[PDB]
Amino acid sequence: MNELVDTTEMYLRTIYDLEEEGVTPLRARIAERLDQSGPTVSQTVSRMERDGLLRVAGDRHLELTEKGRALAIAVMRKHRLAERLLVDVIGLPWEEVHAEACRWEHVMSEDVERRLVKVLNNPTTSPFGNPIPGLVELGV
Ligand SMILES: [Zn+2]
Ligand SMILES: [Zn+2]
Repeated sequence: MNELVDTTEMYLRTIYDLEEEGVTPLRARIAERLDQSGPTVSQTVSRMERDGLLRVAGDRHLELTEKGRALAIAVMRKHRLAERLLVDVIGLPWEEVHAEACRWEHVMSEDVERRLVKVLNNPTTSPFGNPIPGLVELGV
């Protein structure tokens, strides 16, 4: 746990970020970013390779497989959906929201999200400008 309440989803997510930052998904990054040691991140990656979420191409840079980009895009939609909820509705301070949504993202349901895509006034960008991926594939 530890706010990284779901490693599998965190790894996948962090790559969505590295790609969104316009940077290279180097294991050095995911290890530092998540406070995991290299020997374990590769342990996790190989594991996630054996699960069909990622693929280690020539670049050696971990790549999101259709399943990985799938379980990555949704967690980012949940993440961002909660960010709106916390700011717009709950009113948590704008700077505390991220670390909050960073957790709730692993526990929010598609059923809840839809209610949010509805109840919430603007499900286009999360508070920090970021786009809300998956909307179409959510069912809204
Ligand atoms: Zn955030
Ligand atoms: Zn998280």
